[PDB]
Amino acid sequence: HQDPWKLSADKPDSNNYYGETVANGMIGIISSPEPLKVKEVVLAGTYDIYKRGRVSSFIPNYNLLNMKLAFNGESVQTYNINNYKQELDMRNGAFTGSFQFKDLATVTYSYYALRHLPHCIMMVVNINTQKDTEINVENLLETPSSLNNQQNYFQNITNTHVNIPLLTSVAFTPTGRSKIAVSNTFLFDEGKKLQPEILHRMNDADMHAMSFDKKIKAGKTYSFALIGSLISSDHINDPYNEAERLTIYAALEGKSRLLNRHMQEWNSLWQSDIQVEGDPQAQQDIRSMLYHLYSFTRKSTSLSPSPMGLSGLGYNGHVFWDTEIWMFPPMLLLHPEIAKSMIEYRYQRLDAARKKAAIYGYDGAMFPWESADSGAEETPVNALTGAFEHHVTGDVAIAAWQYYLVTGDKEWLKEKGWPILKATAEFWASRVEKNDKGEYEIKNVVAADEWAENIDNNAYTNGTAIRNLQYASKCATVLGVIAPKEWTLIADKILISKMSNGVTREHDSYTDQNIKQADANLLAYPLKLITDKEQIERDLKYYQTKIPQSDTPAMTQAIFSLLYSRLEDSDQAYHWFKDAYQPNLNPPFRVISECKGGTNPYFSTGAGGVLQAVIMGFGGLDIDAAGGIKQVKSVLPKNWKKLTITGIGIEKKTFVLTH
Amino acid sequence: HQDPWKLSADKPDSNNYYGETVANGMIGIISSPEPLKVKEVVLAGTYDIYKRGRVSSFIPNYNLLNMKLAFNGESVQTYNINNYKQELDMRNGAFTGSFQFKDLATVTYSYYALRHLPHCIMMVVNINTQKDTEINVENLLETPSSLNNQQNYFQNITNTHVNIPLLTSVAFTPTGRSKIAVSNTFLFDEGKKLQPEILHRMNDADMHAMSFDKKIKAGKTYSFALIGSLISSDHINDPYNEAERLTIYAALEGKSRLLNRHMQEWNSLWQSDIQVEGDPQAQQDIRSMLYHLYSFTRKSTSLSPSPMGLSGLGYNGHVFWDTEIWMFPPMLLLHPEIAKSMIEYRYQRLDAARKKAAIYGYDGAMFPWESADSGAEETPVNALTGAFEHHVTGDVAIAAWQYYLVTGDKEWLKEKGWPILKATAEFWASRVEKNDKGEYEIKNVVAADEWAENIDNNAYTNGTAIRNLQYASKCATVLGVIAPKEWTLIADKILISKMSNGVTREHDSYTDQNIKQADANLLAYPLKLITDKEQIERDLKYYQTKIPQSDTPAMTQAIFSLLYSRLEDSDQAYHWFKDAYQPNLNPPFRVISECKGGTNPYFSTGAGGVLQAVIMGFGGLDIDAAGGIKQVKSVLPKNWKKLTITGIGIEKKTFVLTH
Amino acid sequence: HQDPWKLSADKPDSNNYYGETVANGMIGIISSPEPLKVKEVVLAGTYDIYKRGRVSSFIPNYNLLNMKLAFNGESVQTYNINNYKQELDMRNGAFTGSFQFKDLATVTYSYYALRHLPHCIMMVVNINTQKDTEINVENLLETPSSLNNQQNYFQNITNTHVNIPLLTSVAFTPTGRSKIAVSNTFLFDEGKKLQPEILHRMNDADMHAMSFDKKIKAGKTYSFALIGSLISSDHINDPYNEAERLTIYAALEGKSRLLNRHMQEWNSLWQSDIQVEGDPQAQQDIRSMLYHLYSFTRKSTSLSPSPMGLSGLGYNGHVFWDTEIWMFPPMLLLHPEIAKSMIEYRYQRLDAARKKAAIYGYDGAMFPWESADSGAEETPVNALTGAFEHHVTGDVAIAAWQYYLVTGDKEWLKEKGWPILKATAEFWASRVEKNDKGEYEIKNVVAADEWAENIDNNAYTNGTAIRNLQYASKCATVLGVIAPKEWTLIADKILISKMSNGVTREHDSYTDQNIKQADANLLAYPLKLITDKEQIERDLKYYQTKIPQSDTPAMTQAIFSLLYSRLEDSDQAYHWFKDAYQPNLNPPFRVISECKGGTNPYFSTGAGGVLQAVIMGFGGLDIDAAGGIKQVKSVLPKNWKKLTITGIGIEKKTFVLTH
Ligand SMILES: OC[C@H]1NC[C@H](O)[C@@H](O)[C@@H]1O
Ligand SMILES: OC[C@H]1NC[C@H](O)[C@@H](O)[C@@H]1O
Ligand SMILES: OC[C@H]1NC[C@H](O)[C@@H](O)[C@@H]1O
Repeated sequence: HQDPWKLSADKPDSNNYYGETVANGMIGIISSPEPLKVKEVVLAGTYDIYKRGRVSSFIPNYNLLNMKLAFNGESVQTYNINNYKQELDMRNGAFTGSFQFKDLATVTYSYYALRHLPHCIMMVVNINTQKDTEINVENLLETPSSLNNQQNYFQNITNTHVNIPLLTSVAFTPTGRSKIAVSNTFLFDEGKKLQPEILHRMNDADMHAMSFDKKIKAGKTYSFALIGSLISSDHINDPYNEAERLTIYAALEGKSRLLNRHMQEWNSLWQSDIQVEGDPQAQQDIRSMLYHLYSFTRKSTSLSPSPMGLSGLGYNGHVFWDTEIWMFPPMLLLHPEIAKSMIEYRYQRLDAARKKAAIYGYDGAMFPWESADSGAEETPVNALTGAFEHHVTGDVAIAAWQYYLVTGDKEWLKEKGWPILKATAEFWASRVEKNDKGEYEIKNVVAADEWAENIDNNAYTNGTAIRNLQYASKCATVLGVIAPKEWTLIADKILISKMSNGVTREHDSYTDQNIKQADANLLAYPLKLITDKEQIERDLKYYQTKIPQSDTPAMTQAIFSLLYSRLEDSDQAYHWFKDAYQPNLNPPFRVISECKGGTNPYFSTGAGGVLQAVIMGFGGLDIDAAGGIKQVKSVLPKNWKKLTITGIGIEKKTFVLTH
Repeated sequence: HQDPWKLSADKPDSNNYYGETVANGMIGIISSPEPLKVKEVVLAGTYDIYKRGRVSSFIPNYNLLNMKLAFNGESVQTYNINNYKQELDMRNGAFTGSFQFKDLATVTYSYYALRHLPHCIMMVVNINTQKDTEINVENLLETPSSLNNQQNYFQNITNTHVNIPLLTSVAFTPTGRSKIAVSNTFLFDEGKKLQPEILHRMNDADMHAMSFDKKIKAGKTYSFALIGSLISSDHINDPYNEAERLTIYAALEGKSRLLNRHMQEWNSLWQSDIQVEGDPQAQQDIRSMLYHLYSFTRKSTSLSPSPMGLSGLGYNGHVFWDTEIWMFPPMLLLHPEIAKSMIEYRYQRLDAARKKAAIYGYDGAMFPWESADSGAEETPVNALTGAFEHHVTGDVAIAAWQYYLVTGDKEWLKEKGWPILKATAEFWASRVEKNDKGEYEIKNVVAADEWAENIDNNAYTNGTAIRNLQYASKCATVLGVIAPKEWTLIADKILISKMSNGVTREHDSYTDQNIKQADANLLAYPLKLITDKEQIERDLKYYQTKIPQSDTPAMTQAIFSLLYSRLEDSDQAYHWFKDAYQPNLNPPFRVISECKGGTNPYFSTGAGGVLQAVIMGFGGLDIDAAGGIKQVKSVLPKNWKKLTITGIGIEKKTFVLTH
Repeated sequence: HQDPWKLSADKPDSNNYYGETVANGMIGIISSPEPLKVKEVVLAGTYDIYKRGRVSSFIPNYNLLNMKLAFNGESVQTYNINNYKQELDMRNGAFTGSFQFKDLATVTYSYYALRHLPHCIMMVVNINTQKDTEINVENLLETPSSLNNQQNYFQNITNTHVNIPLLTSVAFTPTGRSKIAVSNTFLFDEGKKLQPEILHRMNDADMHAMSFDKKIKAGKTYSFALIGSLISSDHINDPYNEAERLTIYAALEGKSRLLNRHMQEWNSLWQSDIQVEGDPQAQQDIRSMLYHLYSFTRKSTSLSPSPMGLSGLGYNGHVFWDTEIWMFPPMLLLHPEIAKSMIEYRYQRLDAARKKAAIYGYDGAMFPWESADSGAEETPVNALTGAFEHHVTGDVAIAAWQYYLVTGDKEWLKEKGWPILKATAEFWASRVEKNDKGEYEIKNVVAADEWAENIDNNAYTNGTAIRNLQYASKCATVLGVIAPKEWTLIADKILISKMSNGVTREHDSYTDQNIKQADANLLAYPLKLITDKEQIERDLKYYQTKIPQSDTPAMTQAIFSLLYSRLEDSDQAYHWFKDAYQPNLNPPFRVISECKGGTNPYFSTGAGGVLQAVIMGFGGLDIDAAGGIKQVKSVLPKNWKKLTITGIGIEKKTFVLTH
């Protein structure tokens, strides 16, 4: 189970199973241990009041692939199959199951969130017989209890050449805020005259189904596909007609064309890859990380990943600095156009940030701690982060400047970067307070160490304000505009203090408290405010043991790894690399939970972190302050013979590292 | 009945009557055979789910002019009047009825969709008595069954000088998507003290009425008017108050001011005119075509005509390439500012085109086959054109470039033309596939010949892609912007094939099939990809026979006419000119149906086609690729002594043609 | 009661009491005569159909400060309190009440609409007992009858450090157009362990309450605060969560930080001030005028004041030319950034003005007589002003040009001023009619003298059209853009006529009618079309006695004052100054009603007028047509020893005047 491209599980154990996800940046499908079922489906961009937090949330959607298969009128179940296996092919996001039913037939089924068609899904089923048998196949559209006011439809779309049977449902999110349409069809190879008649049943309030029978002789392979389109009022004005239209189009494209297009898109994604020689487990793990990031983003959009991407409802689907600081930097280097989507998400919500600033008594743009559809604040009111954790504004500005540094796109800087950088700088200029010594303080925040609440002069926050102001001033110079000279004066005098031992103080109330996650250490990377090697080391020595083993998110150890790599300490770098995700894994596919021993995968934030430890740490790759990508000194784990990183920067460079 | 300015009908035959329309680009009113009634009223820009196609539709609206007239308490009906006549004055869009009631009085009534006031209507009624008589007059607001949740209101708006009685109705389209308000008033000449008291009855769930009596002595003329305002939530935030406000405004402007303004606007429209000497029927017919286009469009808006304009619900009020290719070119030459509205419709829906492209796996902007309020696809799901007829994107780009060529407005090119041209070119670049010989193919479309479904390399479609790409590249050069060099490379290598007989092949599966309408012939005009005269001729010879007499729309013969005019073949040109619309006519006003012997007027697309045959064909007028309007060789029908075309181009030129 | 900074009232008389307002540009709170109650609360930007006019309106909001106080379970009443006093401190918008309960304790309470936090309020309560006693305190959230579908909530927001109890209500405006959320908390000094337990009762459908008891020992002061946040769907997508979030944030900021920020903002506002020596009553009155303007506007927004600011539902909260011509000029001179908000209100509604123009048959932008949320017309239909009072378009243009003149901001001219000026000029170009002598007329308007309805060539209206056209042409020149030369030709020939006595004729039907308010006199100031002193004087002589004593708004005499000051006639200037507001005052705080002896304060329009009489009249300050602020000859009232005006223009100049 250490193929570098495939994750595999034998005989799923439902008592200890955490599904894997396939996704195209719009729809995500999470596996079930049960054959021919899926656990959960999630549509990006669709939010309503639901469960956790009393704020907007992703909504569990139609489990549109659910099928029941019977042989000779005997239902297939986990309990009467054998040789049952599941595999995820990360090369093309194909989830496949396979099993034997008694003495009758082998079943293989593969499903896909099609890469080119954001709202279309497909499952292909093959049955290979060892004896004569008749299958009954049923596709179920059960309206989840998250949705309401459902309607269940069925019709035949025909011409002289086809009969396309459409199983359609339409329903609402809990407050009526979004309308959801799903439309499914079966695709056969045998043509209109010979295809099975499709029956429709509507026996339940919350479920309807289409079904058919097929006699198959011994020694034959019978194939069929299920295509499904899932779309909402958040994506299109008339989701009902659009879903039908999409499934009909996909049906007439046909399995072969769909999968060819799908594969082309995935092949382009994997032109940026990380290859490790001498450690199969590392190789597979890093592939899983890349795969989940690629699955949970989409080029040419305004979508941004939640901390859990499309793996579920984790953190209500909300967007945090988890994007800008954690998932964005690796995507910027490998695929700038994915990064472009992430920052586009922020650019389009600049106006709601302006609104937030005004409501909280400030100038410019104040980005929310948690963001969703509108760009307004979405943090649950019970968390003081919503009101008080303000570094997110600086995080957005850092991302925006980085995007420009890497691409050199001055047109985008003028159209999008500068709006962001200017407004966010204006925020910080209004956020600081000058004291009697002419220093600038940022008081009463929640720190990046979120256990420290309502404290003053948080190191990380104050670091982001410095960068935000500096970068906005540089941006002005690039565009030939005059920037308020206050921005520089403030930046140069924002307080970052040291304790008597010379260690960066986390905040004004800080002595030796345990901390939730990296904060002061973030001034070294990614901010690069602290570049002195002895200072990096002292901060590392002092804080690295301040993060407890339990209930601490995967937003720490990856940075420790990167910083030890930069210091050229292989044993330390490798210790922290492994510690950042290996204690967080869930079976059977080594998905990453938020915390050690956690059970809430997939935490895509953690993946993005570790990916920087690999690319920026072991690879030595770094965003040069004067533009483009550079390489600094680095070390590999002892047991790594070669590290190869492809498709870096706009020149798409390959970096090879050996001992 | 061959006045060059008036269409007239004696004694309307209700068993065989197709009403004429008066319209101001916003409201259309379709005549009834019955006196003092109207058949149908349609409001542009208002769409909701309704009947045909399960998709958005124009909605039958309040027949706000319906009046009942009684003499000595005896209702006027078709059955008790005599000398009944109707006439449409195309000079000012006045529909007039006139009749005699027994021995008592002559009635004349004229109604108008006021040209300056998009939401206001007026009917003027004159009664000339031959004996003493008392009239009872009633104005009815019946809520059509297309609307729901109606409220019926009545009030008196007063000051010391006036009493303006308002009959008001407010209701909803089927799904609640639009709120509709209608407000009517009666205008008298005799002033507040002497005017009839107005009674209000609300006897039915779906109808209320205002009424009055008036004694008139023998030998006197008594005049009154009905003013009506009709508006929706699609046009204004508060339609209820806005309708009342408008009717009060119009009332205090008075009949005389309203008609003077109305006539000024119509006079401006007719400064661009076509005059034919030697054929009264041609003259009247071409006037009707101009009149319908002028009535169904409006300068300084973002409105675009449906194929049936405001003549009714035809094609659900949706916008098709019927605008860009068929109705737009004649309007661009005669009145550029009307063309500007047509393309503005598309510019404002550029975003919904981008959305469609992404949903179907493409870059840039993919315009919908059928468009309505949002700009999203509105083609009924049962018709495969929705998903597969793709030339519409190129049609929109061609229109946009043409607009620039004719006006020379480089500011508009930068602000509106280039956005369109760039996105649409990006679509085609993503739509083509390169083959092993370095040619580019466009596979799996429905052709302009819509009877050819799911075929490859449609001549017309491939023609539009070439033009779209070339024009986008030229546009880039004009604005000094760098365009992807791919656009030219692709354009130059898109496939256009010939069969062994040297005739342009319609598509890759094409041999000798009957075709719905012109396709390959369109490469000659309007695309002008084929300029070789022998090639034009061969394509004409081959395909002209391929269109059946039945169920083929009026989007063919007009092109045949134009192309024979260009070749200087008068007899052929004239045969096809007449064949394009004369077999499609409906009595008593010679309105045009979509197909030969059809019964679904008024097909404004057909009119636009024929108008190009006249202007571009017989007139020889042509949009020069380097800018402005030029004239190429042409011929007139034998029986036409003179053809005069006025107000052409931004220089407003007159073209005179004789044998 | 003539402190120059405080308005004060002893023993409020509920039978003759008009409350004063505290406001921050977003929320207004109007005082009650009763202790620890407020009369009315109004939220800017929230409109729905409600009562007057059948059109959108501000809505009575939660009286969120209402408290009941008891000693030893004996409620505070008028009948058992003594030295009851109220005071408004204009320095910081603090409304304070103070009183004695029997012989046992002194209570003071001060409330604030916090200047930095647009949606937050605070009341601070101090109780000093002279014997041991127990207070019961109750904060009531009664849902006003203006709102519907209310929900009453209560919860505890905690961490180890705090327990923040939230009393929250959510409700809807009459039609469901706006959702309103209010969330209150109590702030204690004594910390989490020792703070009173908070009880919650929900005994009524429309009222719930939080309460607590506290023992206070003899000779001790017990202090607590109430913080309230009031917000709607018009301000934020999720008002319910945002209100809770804001109150939590304010609570953790704490009273002291909030009042510090509050005071900083007020201190900046008062850096522009008017000081009079030798007339305490004048000084206090002019301070009240300034105070009300500062309270009813807000820098860095798109908010514009209604004629009654945030003092209540006066004129349904609608925006009129009352802003551009009456409130805007004094704010432009003193604080340009407040003026910038006023014109931003119009810039953001330019599109709805374009819509209105098209609906009424005109080009460009036609601003509504009455404006609210959308920018569409909101005048009640029963007032002919809505359809016919057209000078508002010119008024908006004049304001826009003035803004540029004073600031010199050419970036804003290009981005915002020119759009407005161009569209509005295009309106007038389409609005005029040329007659036989080559003059231009504007026919069928309601005049600025609104008693003149449906008349032609109103002096004021025609004056605004001249200015609008001239300013748009000048604006074009500044930006190097070509303007239609028709604008100048029209401007130069618009009709302004004189009667035989050489007096400016108000309109074409005008001889000697009484008039509602200044019209022809407005051509002298503000338009400055009439600069000849003898002409000014003759117009003044003829019209000044044409305004009746009764039911004439305060939009006349202040102009008379300014014009007599410009003529150097102190006795006349001073007569008209006092006449403009002194007969309009209401007790106990000298609030200004709309008309003499009126009872509908606070008419902020009137205040703006008088403030121009002071600044532009007595101060001689004037907007120079070539840019910046200048000073012309002027006179002071005899009894004024010195007039000092501070913070004028972008150079923030001080003007000092003596005899
Ligand atoms: O994953 C989202 C969120 N969880 C809590 C963490 O402390 C914070 O750093 C992160 O943004
Ligand atoms: O007129 C609407 C529509 N009808 C069908 C025709 O074939 C097509 O060309 C046209 O666009
Ligand atoms: O104060 C609002 C409105 N009331 C009536 C006045 O006549 C008018 O001039 C003013 O704009």
